[PDB]
Amino acid sequence: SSRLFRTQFRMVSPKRISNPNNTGDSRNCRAGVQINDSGAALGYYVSEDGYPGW
Amino acid sequence: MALYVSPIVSGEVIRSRGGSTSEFTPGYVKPKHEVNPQMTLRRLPDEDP
Amino acid sequence: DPVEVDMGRSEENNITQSGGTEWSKRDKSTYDPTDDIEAYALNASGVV
Amino acid sequence: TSKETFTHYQPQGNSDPAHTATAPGGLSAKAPAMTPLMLDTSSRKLVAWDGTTDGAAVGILAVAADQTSTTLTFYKSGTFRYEDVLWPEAASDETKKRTAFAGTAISIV
Amino acid sequence: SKETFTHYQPQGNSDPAHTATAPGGLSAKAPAMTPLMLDTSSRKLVAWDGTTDGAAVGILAVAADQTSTTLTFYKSGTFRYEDVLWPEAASDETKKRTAFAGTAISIV
Amino acid sequence: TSKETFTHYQPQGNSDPAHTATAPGGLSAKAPAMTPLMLDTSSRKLVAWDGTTDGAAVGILAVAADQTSTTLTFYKSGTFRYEDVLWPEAASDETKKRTAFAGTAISIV
Amino acid sequence: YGDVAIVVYSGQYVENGVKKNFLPDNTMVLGNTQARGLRTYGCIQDADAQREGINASARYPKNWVTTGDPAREFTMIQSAPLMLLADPDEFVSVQLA
Amino acid sequence: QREGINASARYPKNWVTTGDPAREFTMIQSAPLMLLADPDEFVSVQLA
Repeated sequence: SSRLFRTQFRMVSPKRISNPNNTGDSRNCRAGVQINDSGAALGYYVSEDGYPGW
Repeated sequence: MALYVSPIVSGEVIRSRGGSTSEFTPGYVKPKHEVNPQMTLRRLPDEDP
Repeated sequence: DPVEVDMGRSEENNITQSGGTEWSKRDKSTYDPTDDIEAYALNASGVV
Repeated sequence: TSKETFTHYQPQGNSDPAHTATAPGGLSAKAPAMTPLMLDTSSRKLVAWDGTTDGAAVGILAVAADQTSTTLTFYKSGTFRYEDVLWPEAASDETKKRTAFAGTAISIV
Repeated sequence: SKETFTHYQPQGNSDPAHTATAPGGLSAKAPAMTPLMLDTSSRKLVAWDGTTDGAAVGILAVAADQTSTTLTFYKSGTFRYEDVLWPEAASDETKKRTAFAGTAISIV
Repeated sequence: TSKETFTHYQPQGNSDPAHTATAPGGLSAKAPAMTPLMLDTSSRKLVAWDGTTDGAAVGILAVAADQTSTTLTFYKSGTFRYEDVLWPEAASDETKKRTAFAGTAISIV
Repeated sequence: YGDVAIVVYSGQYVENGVKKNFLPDNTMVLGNTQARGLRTYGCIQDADAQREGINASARYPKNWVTTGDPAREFTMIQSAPLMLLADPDEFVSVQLA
Repeated sequence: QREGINASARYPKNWVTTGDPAREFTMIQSAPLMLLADPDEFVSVQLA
C-alpha cells in the first residue's frame, strides 16, 4: 500500500508464451493459447524466466 | 377378457405384461482407396488432346 | 466377424406364395387380387 | 441377437396370503429357491422333495440354502404357480405333481 | 477403333513398397514385376522358376537383362495377383498365393 | 462381491507398423483370432502352426476363421507380446516360442 | 389404389463384377409410410477421428500419404451403419409366383 | 534436432501413425545425468 496505484505493467517476451511442456497443439489449444468455439482467446500458458537455461 | 370370475370365490391374479429386449450392436464399413500418383503420367480419357 | 440382426419378424409376415394356387394357375380374366391383398394385409399390425 | 426378454417374477398365484416358517434343515445338496421339501422319515429333518413320495412333501423353501445351513425358512401358506417353482424330475405325472401339495395350505395354480 | 485405357495400378494394398539393389546373375530379359529367387549355389539372382517352394526372394522393379550386373527389386509391400507376371511352371493358384509366405512381400 | 478386473487389450508391443495380408488357408478347425500359422509342405495352404516345426511359423492370424473360411487374413509385420498369444500347447519351450517368428517382419517381445 | 399407395421399384446395385436388381423377381410388401426406421450409425473406430472427437458420425473422410521413398496417398471413408426398424410386424413380405 | 530443442528437461511428443490401424503414440524424451562436484562433502555410514 506504499503507493497510490497498486497496478503494475510487465511486458513479457513471446518466447515465454508457448504450449506448456511443449505439448502438441490441439484444436482449441495452440501454442499455449486457449481458443474457444468462436475463436476468442481465453488463456495463456506463460513460462518463467529462461536465463540461465539451466 | 373377463372370463368367469364368480362372486363367491376370490379368483386369481392376472400376471402383468413383460416386454422383450434385443441388441444389434456392432456396425461397420470402410471403403479405402488409392490414387498412385505415378498414374498421372498418362493422359486421362478426359482432357482432350 | 459374421454377425446377425434378427429383428423378431413373425413367420406370418414373410409368407410366400407356396402352394398350387399362387398367382399363375389362376384365371387371368375372372380371378381378382383384392382378396389376396386383404388376406395378406389384415395381419400387418396397423394400417398400411 | 440375444433375446433376454423381461418377465415380472410373480411366484404368488392368487391373493391368498403367504406365511413363512423356520425349521431345521437336513438338505443333502445345494438347494436353490422354490424347492419342495418333505420331512425325513427317520430324523424328522427337512429334505428336498424327491418327487416319488406322494403327499409327504411338507413345505416349499423360500430362500435358497445349502447343507451347511442348520435351519431354513419355507413357505407354509399361499397359492403359487406351476412353472415358477423348480421341481424334481422324478415326478412325471402332471396331475399328481399338481396335487402334490394337496391337503395343505399350499396350492398350485 | 477401340483402345481402352485401363488404370495402371500395380499396387494392391496400403503397405509401403520399398526397393533394394542386389547383384543379379540374370540369364534372360526380365520385365518389371518379375518374381525372382536367390540362387541356391552361386547366390546370384535369377527369375523365380515356379517349382521351388518358397525360394522367391522379391519382385523385380525395373526391367533388365543378363548384361545388368546389379538390379533393383521391390522388397516389401503387397501386389495384385493378376498384374504380377508368373513363371509358366507355376500352375496351381494356391502356391502362387503362398509363394512369398514369411516375407514382407504379399499378393492379393 | 463379484470382482471383475477390466484390462485394456493391446496385442502390439512396439511402435512398428502391423500390415495385414490375405491368403488362402486350409484351416482345420475353429481357429480363434490371433493364432500362429504355418504353411503346409504338401498342400501349400495355410494351417494352424504346429508349434513343433522350426521356421514353419509364417505369420499371426488376424480374424478368427474356420475350415469353411477360404481366405484368411494375417499380420505380416509388427511386434507382439509373448503373454498375449494363444500358442499351441505343443510348443512347450519358451525360447522356441520367442524365436519362432525370427527372420521375418513378425517378431515378439 | 384407393387408400394404399402403389409404387414400382427397380433400383440396382453392382456386386463384385456385375449388376443386379435389389429385389428378386416377384415381391410384394405391405408397408406403412408413417412407420419409423433408424439410420443409426455407430462410433467411428479411428484414433485420428477420436483425436478431435467425431465418434458419432454419419461418414468420415480421411486422407493420408505414405512416407519414405514410395509416395502415394489414399482416400478413406468410415461408418457403422445399423439400419433398423421399430416394429417388425408392421411390414408384410410376400414372394409372388 | 530439427526443432532445435535438443537441450531441455523433458520432451513430450504425441503423434498418430499412418496406415489403416492408425494408432497414436506418446514419447517422453530426456537425458538425466545428475551429478555432484563435491563427492567427499557427503559421508554415508552403514549402521550396525
